[PDB]
Amino acid sequence: NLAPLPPHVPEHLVFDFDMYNPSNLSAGVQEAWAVLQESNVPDLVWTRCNGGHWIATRGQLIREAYEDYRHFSSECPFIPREAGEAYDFIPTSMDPPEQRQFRALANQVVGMPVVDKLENRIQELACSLIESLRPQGQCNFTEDYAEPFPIRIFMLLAGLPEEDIPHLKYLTDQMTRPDGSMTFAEAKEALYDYLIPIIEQRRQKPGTDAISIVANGQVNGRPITSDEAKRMCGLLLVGGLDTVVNFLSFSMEFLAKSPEHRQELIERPERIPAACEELLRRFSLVADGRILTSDYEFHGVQLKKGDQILLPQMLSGLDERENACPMHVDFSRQKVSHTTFGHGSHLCLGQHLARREIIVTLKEWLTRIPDFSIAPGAQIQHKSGIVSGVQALPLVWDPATTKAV
Ligand code: HEM
Ligand SMILES: CC1(C)[C@H]2CC[C@]1(C)CC2
Repeated sequence: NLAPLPPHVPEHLVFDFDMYNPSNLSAGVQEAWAVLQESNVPDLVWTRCNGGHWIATRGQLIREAYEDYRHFSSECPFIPREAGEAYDFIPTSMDPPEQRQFRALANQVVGMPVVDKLENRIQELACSLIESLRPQGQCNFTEDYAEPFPIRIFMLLAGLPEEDIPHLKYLTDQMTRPDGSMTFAEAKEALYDYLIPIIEQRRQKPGTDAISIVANGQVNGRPITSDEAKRMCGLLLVGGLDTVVNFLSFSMEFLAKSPEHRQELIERPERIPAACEELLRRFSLVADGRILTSDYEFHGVQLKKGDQILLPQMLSGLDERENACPMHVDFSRQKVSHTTFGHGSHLCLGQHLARREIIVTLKEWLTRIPDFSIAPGAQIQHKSGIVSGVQALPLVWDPATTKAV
């Protein structure tokens, strides 16, 4: 379903990319998207899918657009429009200077100092899940570790019941990798139905959890409204549940296929941080956009007020102008260039959390299970969307090569 080309779109800039179902998904999600960076694709293209929208293809342009909130607004950050429209998360659907107060608050909940406080638990949980798997010689990494790990840590941070995981996870999924089962607004309303009562309760009888801290916060000298808290937490949930989960699967899928990369980390552990960055560049997985507030000529292309443009954070670090041999993993690149956690005023607040979770997993898994691979005759399927994913990751290993710690 291709929408008729708008009058202002030069036909030579058309390139029908479907962000939800790119062409050679078989090859991998990042490979599927990287087709946008082949020599035959202009820097800025218009696609007819998903109702019609611009896509910037190069790191240079993604960053500029992200810096420029005057022209590129976060008011409608998701494609298709109805989703971007229904989208009312904070601080994500806001521009500076308004955005800045809400951010300062979310920072209170997820920033560095929270991570540092939670460090021991993160380690405790990782060690426990891993040790628990070790003797089996086989898992479903996606259901077995990648979901539980990040998700339990969040449920802990938020002070919410683990029991709610399945329901929540479904709703969060519908948002980033729409199934067709429920529309964005519906999905938004259900999560919101979840949260409302919860917020009500923590406004009355505050705890020490993230939700209590948000429900009772100050923004611009005055108190946050019930709607504002619902809208902040809503975001906290989607980042909590859906980002780290997918990243780990990509990373582990790669590790499973590359013995020499594993060994490298085993023997020269001082490289883990460097490797974490490189993996963040290569298996980048978020693609959102902005809305043109007005008519604006950008790198010689005329954008019309109201036009949406996808600025794939995934793409920057995959761009050959930014990283020589992009599709190659090299733990010792001089410079790892990416915008995995975004760029501009919306830079990921949960970055410190994400990094800490990634580093622990690598260190801890490799410690106990140094040698592993993908299950014979398993065909790994990636999924595309706002947040890209892995459907399932069947791993196998020989117990006898594992190390109890
Ligand atoms: C692999 C991990 C993650 C990746 C790749 C990631 C990616 C991103 C991206 C690309 C943005 C900017 C979106 C925009 O500019 O439209 C963002 C913002 C955000 N993320 Fe992260 N995210 C990750 C983990 C997390 C975690 C663990 C949390 C906390 C629960 C979270 C919470 C946030 C918040 C609150 C914002 C918005 C900040 C603002 O608008 O000022 N993210 N993230
Ligand atoms: C990954 C994201 C793009 C960041 C802002 C919206 C989202 C879908 C959750 C956290």
